[PDB]
Amino acid sequence: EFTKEIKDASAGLLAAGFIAIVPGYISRSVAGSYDNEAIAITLLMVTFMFWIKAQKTGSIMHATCAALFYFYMVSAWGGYVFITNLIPLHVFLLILMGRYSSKLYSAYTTWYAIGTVASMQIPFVGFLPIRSNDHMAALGVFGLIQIVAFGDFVKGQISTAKFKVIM
Amino acid sequence: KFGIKPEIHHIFHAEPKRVAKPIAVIFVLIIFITILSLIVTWLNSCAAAFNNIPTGVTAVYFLGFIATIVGFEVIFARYYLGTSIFETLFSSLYLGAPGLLTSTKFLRSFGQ
Amino acid sequence: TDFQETFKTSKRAYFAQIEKYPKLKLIDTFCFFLVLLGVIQCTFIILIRDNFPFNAFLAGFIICVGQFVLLMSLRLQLCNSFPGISKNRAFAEFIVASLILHFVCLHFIN
Amino acid sequence: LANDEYPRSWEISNSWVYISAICGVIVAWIFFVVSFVTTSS
Amino acid sequence: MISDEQLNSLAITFGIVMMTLIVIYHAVDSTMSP
Ligand SMILES: *[C@@H]1O[C@H](CO)[C@@H](O[C@@H]2O[C@H](CO)[C@@H](O[C@@H]3O[C@H](CO[C@H]4O[C@H](CO)[C@@H](O)[C@H](O[C@H]5O[C@H](CO)[C@@H](O)[C@H](O)[C@@H]5O)[C@@H]4O)[C@@H](O)[C@H](O[C@H]4O[C@H](CO)[C@@H](O)[C@H](O)[C@@H]4O[C@H]4O[C@H](CO)[C@@H](O)[C@H](O)[C@@H]4O[C@H]4O[C@H](CO)[C@@H](O)[C@H](O)[C@@H]4O)[C@@H]3O)[C@H](O)[C@H]2NC(C)=O)[C@H](O)[C@H]1NC(C)=O
Ligand SMILES: CCCCC/C=C\C/C=C\CCCCCCCC(=O)O[C@H](COC(=O)CCCCCCCCCCCCCCC)COP(=O)([O-])OCC[N+](C)(C)C
Ligand SMILES: CCCCC/C=C\C/C=C\CCCCCCCC(=O)O[C@H](COC(=O)CCCCCCCCCCCCCCC)COP(=O)([O-])OCC[N+](C)(C)C
Repeated sequence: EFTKEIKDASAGLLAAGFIAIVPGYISRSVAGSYDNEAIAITLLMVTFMFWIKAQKTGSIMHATCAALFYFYMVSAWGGYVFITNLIPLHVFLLILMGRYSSKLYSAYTTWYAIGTVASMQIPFVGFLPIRSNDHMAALGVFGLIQIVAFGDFVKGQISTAKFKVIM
Repeated sequence: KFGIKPEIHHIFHAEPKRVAKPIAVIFVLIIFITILSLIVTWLNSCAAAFNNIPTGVTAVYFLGFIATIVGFEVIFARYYLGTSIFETLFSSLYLGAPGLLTSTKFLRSFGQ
Repeated sequence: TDFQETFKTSKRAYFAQIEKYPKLKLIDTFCFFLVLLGVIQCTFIILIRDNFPFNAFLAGFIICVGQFVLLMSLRLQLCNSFPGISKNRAFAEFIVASLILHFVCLHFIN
Repeated sequence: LANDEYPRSWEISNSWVYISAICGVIVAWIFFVVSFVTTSS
Repeated sequence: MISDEQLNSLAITFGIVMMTLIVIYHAVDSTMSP
């Protein structure tokens, strides 16, 4: 489904056929292996699939069920931190390139809202996403996405010669 | 060696103080005055009032819609006081299955 | 370069944009009083010196920040609609997102 | 202590502000959805 | 129960049937799509 969101589905079946039997994932996915990365990658790919599917169309629902599988990815594995430094790294690279839209706001800001009020309920991860140095990229991009939203309101309303002296 | 030994009583940790209570009462009715300011701003004063009410045969899907929206907050409000996660989960299942059909025929009935 | 044209001009565009569409009035005044509840809780944490539960503060605070977030994410879909998403599908997703945020914030208040 | 066997949020004198504000956002949300549906744009 | 060489033949024949019908799907898709 992820590669179906990147290209046509005929590349999705190649990616599924690759990751079904690849030796890099079958190492940590052997038959007797209850070692907590058996459930991690099957939530990394559902998380990323609903994130890309939420950022294409700008839907609120796909970015809330991206955050439910983000929460259920936090409940499982301790390398959830990767996601909360990759989805903000994606959105931020969407800001520097000038590819901001209302879809990118309307996806990211509800991903951060639901996914950060929800991942705080696991007792191993307490108020750490408020005061850890690795969850600050998400609160930083959640910070400046407001400024790009309001600035994006004033750029499309005042003329270009006064708009060039703003950014 | 043998003989009597001095006692030990395990001096406990101190708990941080809670709050002065009428300060908390003051902020409770400040938030009450703010929410009542919101409702009194909505209903008549800013004229964002009830322009249309579907009094036809699609009124029952509107009352079903209010039954779902108020119903999930009744379920969550019961979950706030006791009421373990499984009985809440079957409660919102038994509301969410008939309730999603009568909250979608309504939004099919209104194209705005 | 005093930016006197900015606040007056955007004041005319926004302040003209409010009463032409009756639903954006609901959205932005409800956003404004959400900002007032965030300010009231923040000055409660300033007025006394402790944040003693600290899950109650982030419960009552992240419900207001998150609800403001979902309201802006609906106003952006009513002002200029997204391609694959209708205006009625713009609203049910707000309802589902708001009910999920209300559940997690009533779980996090304990 | 279990997660249930804690001092409750309505019991504690400090958390009345946040219960009142969460209840305010919820009731104002219910009048927001009923007022939003029943208005005409 | 199945042996280990017979499981090796089963795993390899699922891999070969898998990649074969993937290539057939990609050929039929790439030829007959606008
Ligand atoms: C990871 O695992 C680790 C290993 O399993 C674990 O580490 C261990 O943790 C425990 C728990 O804290 C440690 O026990 C404490 O150790 C203290 C160290 O004191 C040193 O220095 C003192 C002089 O400054 C020495 O007296 C002391 O003991 C020596 O003498 C003993 C008798 O002669 C002898 O057996 C020893 O081998 C050693 O030679 C040591 O060298 C120690 O001070 C402390 O004792 C107090 O607490 C005990 C109960 O916890 C009481 O039984 C004891 O009598 C002392 O009580 C005082 O404190 C209580 C409250 O804490 C009060 O209720 C008492 O009334 C009393 O209070 C008096 O003193 C207070 C000042 O301290 C004062 O405020 C009061 O008013 C009153 O005057 C205890 O034994 C242990 O040492 C650690 N071991 C190692 C190897 O590190 C670690 O905890 C684990 N990690 C986690 C996260 O759990
Ligand atoms: C529009 C529809 C909206 C419906 C909303 C429904 C869900 C919202 C989505 C996400 C919410 C996230 C918050 C988690 C709440 C549950 C915690 C709980 O249940 O444990 C709580 C205790 O907490 C905890 O220790 C933390 C436990 C963390 C749970 C870890 C499991 C996650 C993985 C589950 C997936 C399993 C496979 C399923 C595959 C799909 C028990 O509570 P209790 O039984 O004591 O109840 C009494 C309620 N007092 C106490 C408030 C009165
Ligand atoms: C999502 C699709 C899933 C795709 C495949 C998934 C997993 C396959 C991977 C590994 C499988 C290897 C098997 C290891 C165990 C060895 C046992 C063995 O080999 O049995 C062999 C024989 O078997 C067979 O003739 C197989 C028979 C036909 C198989 C039919 C497929 C089952 C599906 C039916 C479901 C229909 C319902 C439809 C619902 C919609 C004998 O063994 P025995 O001597 O121990 O019997 C004990 C000795 N008696 C004989 C005396 C009892």
